[PDB]
Amino acid sequence: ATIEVRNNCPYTVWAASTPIGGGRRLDRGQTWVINAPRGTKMARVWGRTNCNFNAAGRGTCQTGDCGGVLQCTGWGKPPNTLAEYALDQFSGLDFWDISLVDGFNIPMTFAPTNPSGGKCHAIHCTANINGECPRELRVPGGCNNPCTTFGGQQYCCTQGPCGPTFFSKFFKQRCPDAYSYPQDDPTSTFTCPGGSTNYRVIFCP
Repeated sequence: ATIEVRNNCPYTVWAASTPIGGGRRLDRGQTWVINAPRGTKMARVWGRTNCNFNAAGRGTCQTGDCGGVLQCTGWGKPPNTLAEYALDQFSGLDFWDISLVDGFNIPMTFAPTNPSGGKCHAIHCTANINGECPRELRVPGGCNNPCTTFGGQQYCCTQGPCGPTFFSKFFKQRCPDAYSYPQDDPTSTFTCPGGSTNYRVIFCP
C-alpha cells in the first residue's frame, strides 16, 4: 500500500506515479512516499530526466515526459525504466515487476520492505544499459525497446505468440529479472502477499 521512492542519482530526477501520486522533483537524497490502496491496478512509477518545468508546473522532459506536466496523469514517453505493480483485492496478492518493454533511462531497485519466498524479493536493473545501447535503439538519455523503435509482431507481440529477439536479449542479458519483451512472463513475474509488505523504488542504487 505504501511505496517509497528515493533518488540516489548524481543528478535530479523528476519522479512520476500513476494512477496515484502524480509527480515530484527529487534532488539527490530526497524521498517521496505515496500510498496505494488495495485495488490499485495497471499502476506504475518511473523517473524523468532533464525536465524544465516553469513555476506553474509545466514544461518538458527529456525522458518519461507525461504530457508536459509535473503531476503526471498519464503514462510517460519512452524510454523510461518502469516499476509496475497491481494490488489485487480479488486474490489478496501484489503483482509487480520491472519493465524494459518501454525502454530504459535510469537504473533502479524495486523491492518489497518485507521480502519472503523467492518470488517476493528485491530486484534491480543497474547495468550500464545507456552506455552499451545499440546505435539503432539509442536516443537522448535512454535506450528504447525494439518494439518502440521498429514496431511489428516480432517485437510487440500484437498479432499472436512471440519470443525473445536479439534486441530484447540485449536488455535481458543485462537485467535478467525484468520484462525485456511483451511476453517475458516466466522470469520477470513477481508476487508478494497483500499487506505483508510495503514497497521501495530507488533510482541509481
